[PDB]
Amino acid sequence: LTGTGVLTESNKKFLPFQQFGRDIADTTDAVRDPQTLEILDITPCSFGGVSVITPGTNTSNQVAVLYQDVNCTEVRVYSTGSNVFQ
Amino acid sequence: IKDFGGFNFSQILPDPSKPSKRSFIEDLLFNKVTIKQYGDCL
Ligand SMILES: *[C@@H]1O[C@H](CO)[C@@H](O[C@@H]2O[C@H](CO)[C@@H](O)[C@H](O)[C@H]2NC(C)=O)[C@H](O)[C@H]1NC(C)=O
Ligand SMILES: *[C@@H]1O[C@H](CO)[C@@H](O)[C@H](O)[C@H]1NC(C)=O
Ligand SMILES: *[C@@H]1O[C@H](CO)[C@@H](O)[C@H](O)[C@H]1NC(C)=O
Ligand SMILES: *[C@@H]1O[C@H](CO)[C@@H](O)[C@H](O)[C@H]1NC(C)=O
Repeated sequence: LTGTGVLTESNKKFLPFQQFGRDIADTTDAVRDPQTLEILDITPCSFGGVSVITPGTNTSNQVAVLYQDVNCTEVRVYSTGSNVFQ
Repeated sequence: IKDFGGFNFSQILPDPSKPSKRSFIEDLLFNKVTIKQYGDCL
């Protein structure tokens, strides 16, 4: 089973005949490590909508970036700096 | 001054001891209807 995401040490009641879980969308949620048997969840990678606020191109080509519904921690010139607002 | 001829609007006017703009009736209305970051479901 191939995938992309973060693996997190969790605690789920896996009966000794199962291997992986399933989200309501029929997508893997937690897997038991084939060797160090531990039921660890599989959370999708940190995603976030990105909107670009801009005045009219004619006026200027300086823009701001809104990362939607993300704390100002997870988030090149518009990635950090001393001009960040939550 | 609330000299409104006896009419009492205190239940529909803003309550200063409420969420900063909401009257009592608006509070009732907002309590009768039902940023997630990435670390709240991790
Ligand atoms: C307008 O109505 C409110 C309540 O509808 C009155 O506030 C009440 O005042 C009495 C005192 O007589 C208190 O015992 C109640 O606890 C109060 N209730 C609330 C919700 O505050 C208010 O006094 C009325 N205004 C006037 C001018 O009579
Ligand atoms: C091999 O996997 C088993 C799990 O059945 C584990 O107990 C053991 O320590 C593993 N050994 C090595 C060398 O990885
Ligand atoms: C750029 O175009 C907009 C209309 O889309 C106009 O309102 C604005 O004044 C223009 N700016 C300049 C500097 O011409
Ligand atoms: C962002 O994370 C910090 C961690 O110290 C927290 O204090 C802050 O409240 C968070 N922001 C929001 C909008 O939850």
